[PDB]
Amino acid sequence: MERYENLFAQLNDRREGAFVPFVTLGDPGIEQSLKIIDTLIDAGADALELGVPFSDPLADGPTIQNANLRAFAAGVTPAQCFEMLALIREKHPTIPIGLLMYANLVFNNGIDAFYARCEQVGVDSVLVADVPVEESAPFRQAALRHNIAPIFICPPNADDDLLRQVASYGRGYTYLLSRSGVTGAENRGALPLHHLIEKLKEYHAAPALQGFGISSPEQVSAAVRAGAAGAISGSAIVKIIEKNLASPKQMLAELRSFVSAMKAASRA
Amino acid sequence: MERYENLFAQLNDRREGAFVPFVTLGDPGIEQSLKIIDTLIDAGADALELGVPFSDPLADGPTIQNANLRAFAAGVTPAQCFEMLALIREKHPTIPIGLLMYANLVFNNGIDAFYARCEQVGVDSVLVADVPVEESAPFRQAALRHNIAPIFICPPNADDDLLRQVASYGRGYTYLLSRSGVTGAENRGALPLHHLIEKLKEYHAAPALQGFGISSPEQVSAAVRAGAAGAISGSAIVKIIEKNLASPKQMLAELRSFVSAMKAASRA
Amino acid sequence: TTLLNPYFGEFGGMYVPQILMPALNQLEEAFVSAQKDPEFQAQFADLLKNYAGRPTALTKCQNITAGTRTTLYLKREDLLHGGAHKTNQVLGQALLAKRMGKSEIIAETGAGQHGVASALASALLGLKCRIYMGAKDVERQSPNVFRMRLMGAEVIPVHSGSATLKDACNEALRDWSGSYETAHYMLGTAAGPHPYPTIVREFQRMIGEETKAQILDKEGRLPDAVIACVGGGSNAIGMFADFINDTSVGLIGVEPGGHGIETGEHGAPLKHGRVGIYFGMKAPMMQTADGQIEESYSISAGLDFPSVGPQHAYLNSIGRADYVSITDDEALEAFKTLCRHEGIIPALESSHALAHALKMMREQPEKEQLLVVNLAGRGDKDIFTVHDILKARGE
Amino acid sequence: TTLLNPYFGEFGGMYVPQILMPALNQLEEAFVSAQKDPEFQAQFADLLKNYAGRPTALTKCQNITAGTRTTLYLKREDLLHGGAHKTNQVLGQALLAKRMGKSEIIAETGAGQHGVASALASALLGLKCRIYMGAKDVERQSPNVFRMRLMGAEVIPVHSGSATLKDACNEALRDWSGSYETAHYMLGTAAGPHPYPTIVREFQRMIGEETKAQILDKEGRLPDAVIACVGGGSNAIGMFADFINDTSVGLIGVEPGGHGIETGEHGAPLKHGRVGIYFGMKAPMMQTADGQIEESYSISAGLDFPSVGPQHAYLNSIGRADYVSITDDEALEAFKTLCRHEGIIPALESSHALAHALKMMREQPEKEQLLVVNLAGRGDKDIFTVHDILKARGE
Ligand SMILES: O=P(O)(O)OCCNS(=O)(=O)c1ccc(OC(F)(F)F)cc1
Ligand SMILES: O=P(O)(O)OCCNS(=O)(=O)c1ccc(OC(F)(F)F)cc1
Ligand SMILES: *Cc1c(COP(=O)(O)O)cnc(C)c1O
Ligand SMILES: *Cc1c(COP(=O)(O)O)cnc(C)c1O
Ligand SMILES: [Cl-]
Ligand SMILES: [Cl-]
Ligand SMILES: [Cl-]
Ligand SMILES: [Cl-]
Ligand SMILES: [Cl-]
Ligand SMILES: [Cl-]
Ligand SMILES: [Cl-]
Ligand SMILES: [Cl-]
Ligand SMILES: [Cl-]
Ligand SMILES: [Cl-]
Ligand SMILES: [Cl-]
Ligand SMILES: [Cl-]
Ligand SMILES: [Cl-]
Ligand SMILES: [Cl-]
Ligand SMILES: [Cl-]
Ligand SMILES: [Cl-]
Ligand SMILES: [Cl-]
Ligand SMILES: [Cl-]
Ligand SMILES: [Cl-]
Ligand SMILES: [Cl-]
Ligand SMILES: [Cl-]
Ligand SMILES: [Cl-]
Ligand SMILES: [Cs+]
Ligand SMILES: [Cs+]
Ligand SMILES: [Cs+]
Ligand SMILES: [Cs+]
Repeated sequence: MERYENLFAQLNDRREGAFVPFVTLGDPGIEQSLKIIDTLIDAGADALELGVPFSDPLADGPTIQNANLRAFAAGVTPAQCFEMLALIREKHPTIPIGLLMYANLVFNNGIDAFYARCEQVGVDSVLVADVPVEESAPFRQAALRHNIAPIFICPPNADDDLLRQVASYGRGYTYLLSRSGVTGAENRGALPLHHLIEKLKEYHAAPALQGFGISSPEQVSAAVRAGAAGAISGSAIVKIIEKNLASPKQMLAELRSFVSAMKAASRA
Repeated sequence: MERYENLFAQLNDRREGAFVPFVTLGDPGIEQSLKIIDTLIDAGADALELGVPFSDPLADGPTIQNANLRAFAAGVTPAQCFEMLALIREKHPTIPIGLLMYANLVFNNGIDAFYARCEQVGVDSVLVADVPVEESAPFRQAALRHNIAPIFICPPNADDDLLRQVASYGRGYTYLLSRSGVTGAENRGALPLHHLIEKLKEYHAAPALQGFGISSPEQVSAAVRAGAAGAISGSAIVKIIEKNLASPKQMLAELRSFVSAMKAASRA
Repeated sequence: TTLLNPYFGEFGGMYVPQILMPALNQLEEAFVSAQKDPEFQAQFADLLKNYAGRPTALTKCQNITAGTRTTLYLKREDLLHGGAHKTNQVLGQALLAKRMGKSEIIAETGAGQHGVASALASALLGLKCRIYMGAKDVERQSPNVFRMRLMGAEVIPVHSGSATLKDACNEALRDWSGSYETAHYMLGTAAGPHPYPTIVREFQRMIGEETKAQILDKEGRLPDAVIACVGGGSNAIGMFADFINDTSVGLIGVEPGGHGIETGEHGAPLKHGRVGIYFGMKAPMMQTADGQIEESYSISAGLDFPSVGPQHAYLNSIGRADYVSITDDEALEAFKTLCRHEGIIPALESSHALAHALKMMREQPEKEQLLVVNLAGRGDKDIFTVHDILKARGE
Repeated sequence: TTLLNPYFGEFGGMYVPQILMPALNQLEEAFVSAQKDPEFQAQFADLLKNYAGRPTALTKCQNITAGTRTTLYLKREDLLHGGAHKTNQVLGQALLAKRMGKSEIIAETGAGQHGVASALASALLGLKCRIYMGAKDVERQSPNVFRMRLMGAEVIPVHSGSATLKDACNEALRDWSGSYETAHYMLGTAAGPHPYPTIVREFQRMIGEETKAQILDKEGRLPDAVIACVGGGSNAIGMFADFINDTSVGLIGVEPGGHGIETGEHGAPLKHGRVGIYFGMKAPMMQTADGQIEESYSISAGLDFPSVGPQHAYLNSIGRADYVSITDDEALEAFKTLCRHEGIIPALESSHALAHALKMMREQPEKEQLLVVNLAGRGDKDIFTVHDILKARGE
């Protein structure tokens, strides 16, 4: 949690939004994934969203489905992912690390133990994609007990009650969904979110990051202009991985370029 | 008809039963069939039963089914069969010729015209295998109008009424079925027929010929001893054809031997 | 001597070898006795209801008639156990066999459905079932052959003649000619020698009786026409029988036109064949000029019987029933139509009946008419045939 | 906030992305409203009767129980239009879609039967149906794929994950996550997020209601046990629901034992899996040690859903229902038995249920017991699988 508070405070001072890439851990292998993540950071990522490969990623479009599949083809397991996360935090003191989980991987060996492991390795937040606020109780309790921010989704059509729930229960950042559907750069969000962003601030919600379908610098700037604290980009990053599987050199170069450009767009 | 009367009268004088082979006309070809028939006669046949190949011979076992099929493979048609019958009669003045027909071939171009053609070519009798006495009226009328003996079947279990019908309506000879089932040498009749033979004589029936399953000299002698005027053999003759297809020479030789032996068995 | 008239006008009779006459006479006696026996009727009704699933639905098909003045119902024999109407009469005949003291059943089959119906009835009732099938049919109908074997029946390939249905029919009778004291011949259509056309009618007549009651309940009046596909004639006479005396109700029988009547490649002897004598009856048949029995051709393998039941030829002659034909392509279009617009996959046989109803509607869309089609079977068995046609077609 | 309890004890819930919660809430509202609407109920009853053929027969199977004190009835859902019980609930859900103003249906399918049921309901009612199917299933189930296409549905292969049913299920939800204002997700078993387990139960409960009335009519008392095969749980909860409060009636659910429980190659998560969260519910599932979803293996392709409905897990926990397993070989023997001795070809799924009933009988042949097996489907679709096993076996 507190890594986010410090980041948001600092960005506030730097007059900048946060740019936050997503990748699947272990895609396309453990070693290449670690180098990918280091590159994201070096190129200007303000925080990370990291997916643990799961057999049933039902909020993800094909780009991320395929990322899940590539990690599985390299034999990547949650245990290996947690080793990766320990190493990532061992290298980088302050950057907020958030996991993108599905429920069964959290519940599998006990919800409390899951969040305890997260705390041990230095994770800052967890978003469980198939747990709605209605089911969130044991997840958010476990998270807070272990100093993990539980990340809640605010859909573009959220009603007042849902805004108040997300505002009260959330920590770290509030996930502002661009649109309905599943992750994917091929679908840009087309709903204005400034009313949600204002109401979340009124209710003292954690700062909002816009996510889903963000693939270009103009969208980062738009999110900041609408009042959001920053933006998350997943599919567009993962597409660069997919594109460059045959050339780790070109892969990192293109990741660096893309993240650099996207982070630059976050300057107010 | 009258050829049968004269034959039966003469055999009565010679103290002999009649031996009567069956073959399918045109099996295994027209020319070979004509030579087969001449051989049957020369070897001692007292009369003939001749089948017109038919697509649906439902009173015949496999031996004769296969004879029907061989004639069809040689393209034999009822028209060609009638040409054969004309030639057979042109060669042999007195031998009774009976046809084994199925109903559709008789009815096909008119029942009356069928029997008129029979009269023209010199046929003496017609047995229609799938016409029971109940359906016989237009067949037996047409036959008598054209001087053709209508041949009626007397089953081994015939009741008194059926014996009287067969006795009254029949001419030429009365067909005394050995047994139930269909034609075939593989099944010998096992019912004693002497009671039927006596009742048929009492009712002034045409002389009885026993048929179905007769394949050996002892069976010819048995039929005569039981009071029958003679015996018909089909399958056993046709089997010799089937056996000898590759050797017309051996075929005729074996037909001659078989008919000679069977006719000898008809001596009282 | 018989109890019942073996003829419908000029058509029918008992053209079997003399040896089989006692078998026909026995079966007639037994039938007449059974039809008066309340116990036999209760056993039959019990099997039809609790085993086969009667009564069958009468489904109103709205999508396919939208925008016309046709109201169309389907009598859903496709829902009967076994998936075709044939089940009704095999249960009745199996009971008749039992009544006569027989423990064995002989049946013929072409496309396999009658064999399957005969096998299932035999398995239920503990009868030893043997089924003759043309070798060419056996090779072509592996699924049905296996169904019959699963149900414990013996399937005997027949190699004589044309090695198809008519040849199977012959073999069954040849067997019966020797076995009839212990075995009953469970003939599969409303044809053959008396008493089979009568028996098969009466053991199918519930189709029309139910249709009558159902349409009165739903519509308050009789149908303008009932329409059924005509192979040997069982499903059609089943639908027609109860309406024969309702002279306002049209009885329409649809024979397969195959590649077209004019091509000679068809299965419509009633209207386009010639009367002959075969398989125990005087009836219209497919036959060569010189009287040999011919093929009955249709895209639907089940329309392979080369003749038609004598009561159909009679009802035609007196003008009580009207007979028409539907070509392979018309039947295919009807099959596709019902699948897409009603979610029912019809037998290709039944598709011929549907196609004619659809033609009645389309030709005169402003004509008010209440039609029932007898959907005698389901079409699962046909999906490969149809697939292959549509593919070869570039469709 | 919901109208109804989303949980059965500890099992069930609504584990879907936040974006889908309004879709679930809407569907729950609509269901609750429909269940009180006499017009909706009449439309549903009309479809079940006149289109699908309800009520289904209850058949007493005498041959297979001869010489024992077991009386066995089969509830004949195999006779329903489509040939499996799945038809009952797709008609209900299709009506719910219409109630909510939707003109489009999404469905998942594994072995194909739910896709076919969804397609036929959609064709009847004029809904645009799209059906997700694992690419490995599409390749394996050509017949069902073609049936769905004939009925006008779009069949969309899914290449993600394991390219089988669970992956189809995911895709359907992904689509619904964007399309739910216009499209209804017609989920195919009594599982998934609330309200589906409740809805599918209520739209299948006529199986048990009819069974109850039929057995009272025939036997004058309730059955000692009702027995059904358990994939996700729809046919079983359909049979059980009306007997839950009759505490003397045993409710027995049979999961596939596959090659044997001890081999790990099975489809029996209720008794031999581990509770997890997937496809919107907390339920026993087939899963790896580290929580990845696993295969549900059975000789029967239709038992591929890797979990089980939450009401089943609940009824087990409180001891109201008992769950057992039957292996591939046991199911095969039951399939062969019913074909040969009753002339009914059962689904291999339903064969598992039959096999357990036959074991109850054979183990204790002098025990007086009145059993109903839910014969949820017919087995035509299985005859090739069985043929191949028997051949490879030298049988
Ligand atoms: O850029 P895109 O379009 O690929 O979207 C980024 C997705 N990565 S993520 O971890 O933020 C993320 C966040 C929420 C998700 O589902 C949920 F909303 F249902 F919870 C899924 C992924
Ligand atoms: O010697 P087999 O066993 O082949 O029998 C000879 C048969 N040839 S036949 O023309 O007499 C003959 C006579 C009657 C037949 O059927 C019928 F009785 F029903 F009318 C069939 C053939
Ligand atoms: C057997 C069959 C036919 C043809 O036989 P009929 O005796 O004329 O009924 C037609 N439709 C179906 C579905 C059949 O099963
Ligand atoms: C679909 C199906 C099953 C398994 O699904 P349930 O939801 O458990 O009923 C079992 N039997 C049959 C015949 C099926 O069609
Ligand atoms: Cl873990
Ligand atoms: Cl809460
Ligand atoms: Cl907060
Ligand atoms: Cl002639
Ligand atoms: Cl007379
Ligand atoms: Cl005389
Ligand atoms: Cl009449
Ligand atoms: Cl007459
Ligand atoms: Cl009565
Ligand atoms: Cl038996
Ligand atoms: Cl078998
Ligand atoms: Cl009315
Ligand atoms: Cl004519
Ligand atoms: Cl009008
Ligand atoms: Cl409950
Ligand atoms: Cl709870
Ligand atoms: Cl109500
Ligand atoms: Cl549509
Ligand atoms: Cl199509
Ligand atoms: Cl009672
Ligand atoms: Cl468990
Ligand atoms: Cl007891
Ligand atoms: Cs209409
Ligand atoms: Cs016909
Ligand atoms: Cs019993
Ligand atoms: Cs299960």
